[PDB]
Amino acid sequence: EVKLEESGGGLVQPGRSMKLSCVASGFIFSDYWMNWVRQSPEKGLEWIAQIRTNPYNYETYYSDSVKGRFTISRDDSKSSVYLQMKNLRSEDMGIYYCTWSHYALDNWGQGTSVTVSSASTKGPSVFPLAPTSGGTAALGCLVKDYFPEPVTVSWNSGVHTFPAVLQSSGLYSLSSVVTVPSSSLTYICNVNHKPSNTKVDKKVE
Amino acid sequence: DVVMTQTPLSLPVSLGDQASISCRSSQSLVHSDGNTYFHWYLQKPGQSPKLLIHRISNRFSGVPDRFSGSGSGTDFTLKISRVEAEDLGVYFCSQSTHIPWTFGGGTKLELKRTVAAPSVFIFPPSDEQLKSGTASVVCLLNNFYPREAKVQWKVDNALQSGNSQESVTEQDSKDSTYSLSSTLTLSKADYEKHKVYACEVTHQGLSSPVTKSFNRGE
Ligand SMILES: OC[C@H]1O[C@H](O[C@@H]2[C@@H](O)[C@H](O)O[C@H](CO)[C@@H]2O)[C@H](O)[C@@H](O)[C@H]1O
Ligand SMILES: [K+]
Repeated sequence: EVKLEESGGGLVQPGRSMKLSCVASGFIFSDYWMNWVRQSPEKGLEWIAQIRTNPYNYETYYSDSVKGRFTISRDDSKSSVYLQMKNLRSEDMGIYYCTWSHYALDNWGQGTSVTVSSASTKGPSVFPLAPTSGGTAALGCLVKDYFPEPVTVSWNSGVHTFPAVLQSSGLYSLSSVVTVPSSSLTYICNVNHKPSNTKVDKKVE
Repeated sequence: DVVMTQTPLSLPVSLGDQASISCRSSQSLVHSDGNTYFHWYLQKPGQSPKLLIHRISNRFSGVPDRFSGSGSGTDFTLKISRVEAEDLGVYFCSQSTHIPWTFGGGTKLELKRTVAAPSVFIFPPSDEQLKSGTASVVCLLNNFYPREAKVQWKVDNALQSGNSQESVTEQDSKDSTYSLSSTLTLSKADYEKHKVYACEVTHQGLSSPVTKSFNRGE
């Protein structure tokens, strides 16, 4: 089985550096070209770097978006490929995947998340969403002005937790809602934000 | 660089029907080796992309014969026969004839299901939030299909523009519906300028629009 495992992702400030690593098994590493591809909502999939093999003198190829700031390298003694990223910008945010090439980009790792922001870690402000439509009653919690992702919301059956939106401020916001048949209506939302060491239980009347 | 144009962004299909995705390149993809390095990827929800078809028409290991690729030069098509739930995801076209290697914007293959009207709710800002100097007003649309819905905010007898943000869930794995939040964010000052807050929803499943409102301070 082909196995690709990326690591090294995380949170960094604009202008700073970060090195990603990939470790591969299941093909003769030294015989195949390796690539990094990233994914963001705004740009979709973007191939960013390739490194070839001994017969190509380990030549490197880059998208214009990263040439000269990013460096791809490989260690054939460790079946490892690296991406050294310099002068990171908010536009570099996304999921970074390691790939090998035989037919195309034949297998991809799970990916490593890179987040680029000058925002300080901040725990959410949690506000109740308090009151029927097609028999249903809805209540929820607004989880406002936190950084970074993620939050987890739990309730003490019709739960929707919306994708976070990044605000002008650089802080995220989302709502988590409970839909119950009105006749089946003390609701408490438990909001966990690991990065800020914050846990809020909020009563919704 | 070579721009890959795929259509549509979102493609509804009924289970067991045929789906067809189109991709165009801005440059011929015939390589000097005489091969056409045009490929398709599938990305299922929460997963990495997987190679589906390479060199126009060759199914990758484990890809069933329901998937059929065709085309030449700059114009390509993927045909998926007898669509199954395992086929739903985002399909990407790609070229690797020319460096830089490039991708289309993706086509979400979505389950086409019967129309479902949203259940709609409005939530005033909490007394706690207003003590912080901001007012978040939330409109909630639950369990609708298709994804298109018009959410219009109304303050008193009139309309709002450019101060709201929508967030939409992924198509639900069990009921194949969407849910949506629309959040109107105002300073406390701007919130206290008006008495009546309303969100009006227009959707295929509603014979007429549904309005949910509150009076500030009720
Ligand atoms: O040359 C374009 C071609 O590159 C990749 O295939 C190469 C193959 O040409 C070379 O001989 O061997 C290397 C080994 O890693 C790759 O298999 C792409 O996979 C192919 O789609 C095409 O873009
Ligand atoms: K209608």
